[PDB]
Amino acid sequence: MEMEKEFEQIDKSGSWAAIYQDIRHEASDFPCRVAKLPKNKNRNRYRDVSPFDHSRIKLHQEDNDYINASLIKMEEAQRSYILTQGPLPNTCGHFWEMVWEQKSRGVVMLNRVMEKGSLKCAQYWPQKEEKEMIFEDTNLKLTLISEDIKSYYTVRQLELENLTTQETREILHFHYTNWPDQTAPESPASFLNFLFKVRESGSLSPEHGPVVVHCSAGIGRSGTFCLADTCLLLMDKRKDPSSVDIKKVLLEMRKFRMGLIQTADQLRFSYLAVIEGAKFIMGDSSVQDQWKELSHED
Ligand SMILES: [Mg+2]
Repeated sequence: MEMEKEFEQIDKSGSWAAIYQDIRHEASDFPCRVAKLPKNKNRNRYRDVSPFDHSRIKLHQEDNDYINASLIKMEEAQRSYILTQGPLPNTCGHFWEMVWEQKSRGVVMLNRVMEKGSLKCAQYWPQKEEKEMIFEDTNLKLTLISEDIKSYYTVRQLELENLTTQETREILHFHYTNWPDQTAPESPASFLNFLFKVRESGSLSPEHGPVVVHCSAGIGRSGTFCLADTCLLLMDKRKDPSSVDIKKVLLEMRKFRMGLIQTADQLRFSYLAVIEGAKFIMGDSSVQDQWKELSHED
């Protein structure tokens, strides 16, 4: 409600760049001494994007415990996410180890492997059923079980086997294929249709570990997805949208991972997605079918 009024005022004032910037000036600053250790240089995709020491995910095999990943633990919303960079050729083992050790059930991928003529993420999951991936270092096996390709996202069913214990888990892979970096999605509708497929799958249930979310750096598009979901869940818990302050939620998220939400436009989009998603949250069940038609999944 008041979230809507604020939105109209920022737009009628053009002050999104200012609003976004003072968010950056206010954002938490914590050390990342582990990420900056020389032995970990080749484990970071971007020199300037590192996990805080206090919230980083530790790998459990006791050689080197480092992976570029953060646990976003939203206390009030009672949802946790793991935000991580797109795996590098040499960290795909670590990535699936993290998935196993943290008991995650879903992976949300918000980037493509090639973006703007460069490799922004490694090909970390198998593309054909008959060629499984085995990660020798971490003792994990990854089979592609099935794949549902929609117009602007793809959902995949993967089998992850701990080759040590021979225990196997189903991992759901949710892959937004439509979303270039630094831009907002085309409409909130396709974005929300995707967020709500993730929600409906149970991958966000507290019975499982934290969902793993990544783009290339794991802050821009990944932060957009996480902020929208948490704001929606918050106003759902109170059934009082009036009381959700998106900026204060973003700044709480930024206590756990630097740089979440990378442009002013992504901030403005987050407002749009939450305002629109709240129509559903507050009892208009049929707006979800209405998002599905404007998404044009073919
Ligand atoms: Mg891009």
